[PDB]
Order: sequence, then C-alpha cells, then structure tokens
Amino acid sequence: RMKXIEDKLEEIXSKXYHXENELARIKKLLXE
Amino acid sequence: RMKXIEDKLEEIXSKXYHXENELARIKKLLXE
Amino acid sequence: RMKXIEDKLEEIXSKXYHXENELARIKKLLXE
Amino acid sequence: RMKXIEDKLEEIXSKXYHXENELARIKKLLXE
Repeated sequence: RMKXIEDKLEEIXSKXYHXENELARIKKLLXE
Repeated sequence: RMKXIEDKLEEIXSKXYHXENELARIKKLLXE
Repeated sequence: RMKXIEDKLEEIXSKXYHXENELARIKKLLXE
Repeated sequence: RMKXIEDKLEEIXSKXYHXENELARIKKLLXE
C-alpha cells in the first residue's frame, strides 16, 4: 500500500536525479 | 498518506517543467 | 483521492508522450 | 485502486528504462 507507493515515488526522486545528471552528460558532450 | 502522495505527484509536475525546460537547454545548445 | 491520483498518473502518461516526442525533437536536430 | 496505482508506477519503471535508453540513443548520436 500507501507508504510503501510513497517510498516508489521517492524511486521515481531517484530517476528524476538521474533526468538531471545524465541531461547535464549531454550538455557537458555539447560543453566547457 | 493520500493527500500528502498527491502533493509528491504535483513535485514529479515540477520535475516533468524542469524535463521541458532543461530539453529546451539542449535544443537552444543545438539553436537560434 | 485514489481515482482522481490515478487520473494524475495517467498526466504523468502525457508527460512520459511529450519525454518521447520532444527526445525524438532532439534526435531529428542531430537527423535525416 | 492501491495495487493496480502501484502496478501504474511500476509503467512509469518502464518509462524511466526508456529515459535511460533513448538519452543513451542521444549520447551514442553525439559517440564511439
């Protein structure tokens, strides 16, 4: 149930870091 | 619980703006 | 509540089309 | 309800593989 959905949403937290970091992978291929 | 999941989904709202804006970062590296 | 979370997850459906289509924006900047 | 939300979140699992694989599409356009 409810708490163990909340603790899936706080995984989908991890995937929305890994969104950020692996876009910021691409920006720094495109970079400094 | 339920309402404070809904108010996580409306964070995952924020990450799916930041999807958009930081793709639209890349499109404008690739741009005008 | 429950049904109106389900009908947020089936928005986050829409954002995970717009993931796809606006990556496939970038692939076709990078293209045919 | 609850279990069939959990089994939507474990689809949004599939979309956050397809995030990964179709970014890693772009990295290997940009590549080896």
